[PDB]
Amino acid sequence: ANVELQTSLGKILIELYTEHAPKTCQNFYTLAKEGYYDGVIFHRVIPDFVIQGGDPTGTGRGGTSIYGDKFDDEIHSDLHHTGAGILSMANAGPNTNSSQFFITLAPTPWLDGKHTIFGRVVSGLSVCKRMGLIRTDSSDRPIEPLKIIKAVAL
Amino acid sequence: QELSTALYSLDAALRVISRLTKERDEAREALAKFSDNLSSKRKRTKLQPKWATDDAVSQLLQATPSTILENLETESTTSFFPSPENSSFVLCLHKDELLCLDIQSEGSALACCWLTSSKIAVATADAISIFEFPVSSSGLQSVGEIDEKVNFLQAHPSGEYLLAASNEKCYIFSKSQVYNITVAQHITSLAVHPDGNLFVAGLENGELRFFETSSGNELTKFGPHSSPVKTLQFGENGYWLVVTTNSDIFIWDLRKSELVQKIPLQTKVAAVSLDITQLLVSSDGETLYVHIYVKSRCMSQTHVSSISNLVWLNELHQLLFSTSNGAILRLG
Amino acid sequence: MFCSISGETPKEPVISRVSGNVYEKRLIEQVIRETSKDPVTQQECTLEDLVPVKVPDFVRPRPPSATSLPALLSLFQEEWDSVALEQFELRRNLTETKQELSTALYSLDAALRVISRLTKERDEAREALAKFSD
Amino acid sequence: LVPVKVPDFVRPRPPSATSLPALLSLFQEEWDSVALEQFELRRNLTETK
Amino acid sequence: DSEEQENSQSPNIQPLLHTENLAPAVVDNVKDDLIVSKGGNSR
Amino acid sequence: TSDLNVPNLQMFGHTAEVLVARFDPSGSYFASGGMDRQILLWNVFGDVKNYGVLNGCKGAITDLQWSRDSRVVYCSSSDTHLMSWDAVSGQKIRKHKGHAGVVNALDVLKVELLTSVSDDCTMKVWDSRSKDCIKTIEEKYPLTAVAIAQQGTQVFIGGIDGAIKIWDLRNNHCSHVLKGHKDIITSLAISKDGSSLLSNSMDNTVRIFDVKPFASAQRQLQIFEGAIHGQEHNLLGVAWSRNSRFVGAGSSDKNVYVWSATGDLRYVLPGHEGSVNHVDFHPHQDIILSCSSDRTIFLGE
Amino acid sequence: FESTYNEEDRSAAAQIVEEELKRSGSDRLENAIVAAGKGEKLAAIDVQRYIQLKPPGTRESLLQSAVVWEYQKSRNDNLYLLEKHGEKAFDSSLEALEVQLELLEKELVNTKKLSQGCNRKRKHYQMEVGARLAEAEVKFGQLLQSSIQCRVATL
Amino acid sequence: RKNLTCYEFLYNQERLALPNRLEAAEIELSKMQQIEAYAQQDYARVTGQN
Repeated sequence: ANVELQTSLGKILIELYTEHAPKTCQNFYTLAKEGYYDGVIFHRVIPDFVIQGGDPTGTGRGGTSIYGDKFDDEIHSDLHHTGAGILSMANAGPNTNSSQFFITLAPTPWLDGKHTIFGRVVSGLSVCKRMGLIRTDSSDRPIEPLKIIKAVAL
Repeated sequence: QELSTALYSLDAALRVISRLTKERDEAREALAKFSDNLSSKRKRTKLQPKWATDDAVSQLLQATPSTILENLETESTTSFFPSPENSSFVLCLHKDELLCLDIQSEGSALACCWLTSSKIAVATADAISIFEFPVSSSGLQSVGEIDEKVNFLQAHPSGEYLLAASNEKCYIFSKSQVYNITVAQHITSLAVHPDGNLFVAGLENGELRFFETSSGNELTKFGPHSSPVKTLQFGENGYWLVVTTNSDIFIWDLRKSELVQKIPLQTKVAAVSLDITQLLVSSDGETLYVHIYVKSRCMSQTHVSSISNLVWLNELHQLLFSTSNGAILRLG
Repeated sequence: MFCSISGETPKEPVISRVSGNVYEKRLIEQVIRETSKDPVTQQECTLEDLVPVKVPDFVRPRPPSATSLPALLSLFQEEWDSVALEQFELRRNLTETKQELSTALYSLDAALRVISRLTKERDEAREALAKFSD
Repeated sequence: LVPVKVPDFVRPRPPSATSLPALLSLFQEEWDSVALEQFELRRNLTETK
Repeated sequence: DSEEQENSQSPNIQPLLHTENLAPAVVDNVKDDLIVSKGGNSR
Repeated sequence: TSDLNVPNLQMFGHTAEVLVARFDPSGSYFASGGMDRQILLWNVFGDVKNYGVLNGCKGAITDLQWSRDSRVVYCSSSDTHLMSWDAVSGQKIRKHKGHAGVVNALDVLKVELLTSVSDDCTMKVWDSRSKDCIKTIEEKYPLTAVAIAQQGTQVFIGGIDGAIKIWDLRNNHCSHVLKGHKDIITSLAISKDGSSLLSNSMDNTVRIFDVKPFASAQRQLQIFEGAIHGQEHNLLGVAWSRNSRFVGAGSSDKNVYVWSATGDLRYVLPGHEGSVNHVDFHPHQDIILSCSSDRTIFLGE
Repeated sequence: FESTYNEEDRSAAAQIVEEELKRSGSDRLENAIVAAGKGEKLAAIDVQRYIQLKPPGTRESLLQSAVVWEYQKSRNDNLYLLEKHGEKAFDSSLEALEVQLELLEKELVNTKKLSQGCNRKRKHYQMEVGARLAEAEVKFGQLLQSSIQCRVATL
Repeated sequence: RKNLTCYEFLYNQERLALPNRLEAAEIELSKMQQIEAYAQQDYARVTGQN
């Protein structure tokens, strides 16, 4: 399990924790295979908190997984947000994960509850460190479109 | 593609059937709880007034009074062939009430047949002897052959091919022999459909052996009855059938092969034989009742002493041709 | 890569006009010799209906042991047997599929008869319910 | 213009010398190889004669 | 003694005619609804 | 999901709050009126433009009713009058007088019979040519809304008491009340077939009752919450769909409410600038009409 | 279809169907010959005794030695010809293999997308019709109750 | 392609069949309305004394 993310700033390399959480990575793998992520904005960027993106509409809402609407997360104790670069998913309820995700930039020990952790960025961390310094309007949204050109799975 | 389409149509229709039966029975219970709180043919009126037309005792010998069959010629209803227990096939003419032909062979004859040429007839005996003995010649010309009693006799429309059934689950065809040892169920009732493409044969265990005449392979089993069913006979108009058992008279349909009419009688009362004119029907036994077949006790004649072994309908339906085991011949 | 008739790899593939499908010259020629038509479309076809197109050709890499020798005759017998066994499997598949189709069709016809009968019983039952209500 | 109608419905083969048209091509290749050898050696035979 | 082959295989993908659909049937409607609403903006 | 050129159409006009806007029975035309003492006629399909104005009314159009012929219009005015407007020519046909207060509601019959209530605690039935009230019913508290049965002998009048009165014109026996409400009944509407009544009341509950001679007690079918009424004591309308399976209502909380007649909320769509006086459904297609006290009327699906 | 059914209902309907069924009722000549032969496997046999290398004997030993020599020369030529180019042909075969693999998988995913779309349109249509008939039967039952209560109430 | 063609045929058959079910439901609905109309006319003849 390995996915290259040709983002607009640079190159993001991610390895998926299939051994830890298998269900939440299969959808990502087959989703990189289909590659409908082309031309998708990184709609949310909070300095030292997250970079969220992955919705076709670009309004910060929606995005369909292979299951179509939502699925059930799997969490276990040894998963933690102790570092800066953990690739996790996004949700808006008890079990409401959608196609979007984000990358951590700081230890967030308070966020390791209802929230699933499913990635660790092995290379391209510099890119996320600069994403933390992006022009942002009043809402946590970059002014210019922070698209992802294209993504291979490998 | 055709197989998958057919299979999926079966599944869809199966779901249709499932829901259909489900709330049908629901509504049946709902209603049950709701209501809690040829111009020449004789008419029904003339046939219902039938009574005794003749009193023949000289036709059958009184030394051994017993009969097991009665056959009438289609071309001449005056000729009657009651099977006698004196091991002699007696051919009698109603006009003269005399034994026109006597054929002598050691067992009581159980069945007889009559042709349409007024000359060809066959008979069956308990000695495993079936002979097509012409009445005009009064002698047996052919032999049909065992170690057990024969349970049914049949013949092809040509009149020479012969089929017989015995109680040992073996049947004799006059150029093949198909034997079924998986069931080994004895039979008591059988007849030949006038179409001749297929036939049915009731068995002792209640199942019905329905087989094609040309192929000679059983393709249907109807087992809703208990005890040996005495007889079964197909009609003539095509969609009238009749069955009887050792305690009711029931009517069937050839295409559906399902019950269409039931005449309930007491257990001790057992029918013997049935006659069809699909206009009118005749029955014999402990309780004699004749009912109209087309329109489903309408007739009650008790002039036949002893147990009536057979009943036949004569020409013009003015009177019947019934015989008994008391050496008596009463015409209805 | 595979001729649409036998699955063989056409070194000289062709495409038709009424129905463009990859086909091999010799087999369509023998079909024309048998019946001067295309069974794919049930239409008349001529020799010119195919157009010789350009292909890089399929390279044919040789097994570890294929250097003339009786290896070649053993392969002769083996492929004889293999295509013939394929033929047997496909013929018996014909027989099984047709008999199963006949059985399924009979069951489907009986299902149609019983759904009609049951529908009629529905009509009398519904009318009986409605007429009880008085 | 003719788009590609590759999918079809029939069962392909390996593209090698393991199919009978391909195998028969190798048959005739062996035959013409020994034939070419005979050609050259018969030229040499007539020159030597 | 029943015809298991004629029933299990018959209901193999017959249930899937109602099961496989429910996965992608909750995908197109969600995105279409969001696109229709948010294309009209918050107002 | 209809023949409209646009899914949503804003209608601009009038100089004050619009109080009523009713579809033609054919479903091809409709008119609107309000506090500007004017009636505007419209075209449902096409460019959706005005083809006539009905001037001459000396008061606010509290309510109006289309005629089955789709040729004459009856308007109720706040100035104790009831005018008959010829739609195709625009002249005064007749002016029915006799009330003693603001005429709140109006309804028409399948036979040329008009009915109305006013603050003088009276109900009057009018023939289309009699120019006088042929029958008059006197109550103790002012009446607010009427519904006439298409068959033509029962009339349902809702007023201050919070109980619907059913009056038989011929019988004059009134010992049958549809109790259940606790405040002012703003509007009443009869189902298309004539079996169910839609009631809206200031006690914040939109309820539905059955209209049959026989009942199994507790004639109340169901109630719907959410539709709230403001402090202006407006007369909020309710509507019956063409199939009579979707019931509609307007609320003073800037909400248009559509229910499935089974207690399940279906539409919650906002979009109004003020209290929405009237709501109606198209008798052929799935169009919904809105009419708010902000000089504007909304089109629907 | 939209419904909540147990498999026992399916088996009961199937048993009813079985009961009602019971109540109601080219090839060439060489290929045919070898087929009737090998229908019981009967693997055809041909001489592979060219490796036994028969010791000095009659002319058969000479024939085997000569044919083995010729086979060896042809084998030399073919294998050296194979190693003239190496495995470039094998690389091209694998590349064309992955090309066709991808071309197939593209149309496979297109087909499953189409099937899912047909499924969803079907499920939508069944949902709307089934809801309509559900309210229909509910109002039918209420109508039956109303009719019977009215009829008894008239008395 | 098997299940795609099967889905096509079943879609065609369902689009053909459902109108018949809807029409039968409407017909029985109309009859049940007629019978209830007669019932309520009878109760109305009762109601004339009210």
